[PDB]
Amino acid sequence: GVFTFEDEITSTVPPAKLYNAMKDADSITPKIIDDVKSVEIVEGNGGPGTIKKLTIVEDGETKFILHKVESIDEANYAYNYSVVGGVALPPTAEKITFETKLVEGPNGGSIGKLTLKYHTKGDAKPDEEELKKGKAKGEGLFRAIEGYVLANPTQY
Ligand SMILES: O=c1c(O)c(-c2ccc(O)c(O)c2)oc2cc(O)cc(O)c12
Repeated sequence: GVFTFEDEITSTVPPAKLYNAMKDADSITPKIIDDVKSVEIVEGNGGPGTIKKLTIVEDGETKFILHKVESIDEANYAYNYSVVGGVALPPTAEKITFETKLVEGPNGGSIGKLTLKYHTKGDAKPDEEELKKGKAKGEGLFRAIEGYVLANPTQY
């Protein structure tokens, strides 16, 4: 089955800058977020089909999160990717897709729009707990790229 969720988050940063900063996420994230040790490209060029391995330390234990880039649309500040393995993929989930768009806010900031597609194995249903966890970690990630841009004005 497929379960869909919609969320929005706001920022002071204009979408073009934020979107450029999001392209640099691989280097930004381990700097800002303590639990993130590294982001490695396993397969691909950054574009669609690229398979990334995130290395996380939680409760002193090293764990891996696997991301697959689904599509990119630079003109529309749009970026689609999937959790396709590791600790962030619950056992009854095939994959969890994050569809991302930034649009200009009122006041020349951004509104980041998220569409979340939770793909279950057959009859299975998504875990409320894991959703809470994914949503908190996702929002923090957005904040890490934002905090970064805000803290380094000249770079974007
Ligand atoms: O740091 C992170 C983290 O701990 C988890 C996570 C999620 C569900 C679990 O059940 C769990 O044990 C860990 O996901 C993440 C997902 C990201 O995209 C980025 C992160 O930095 C984390």
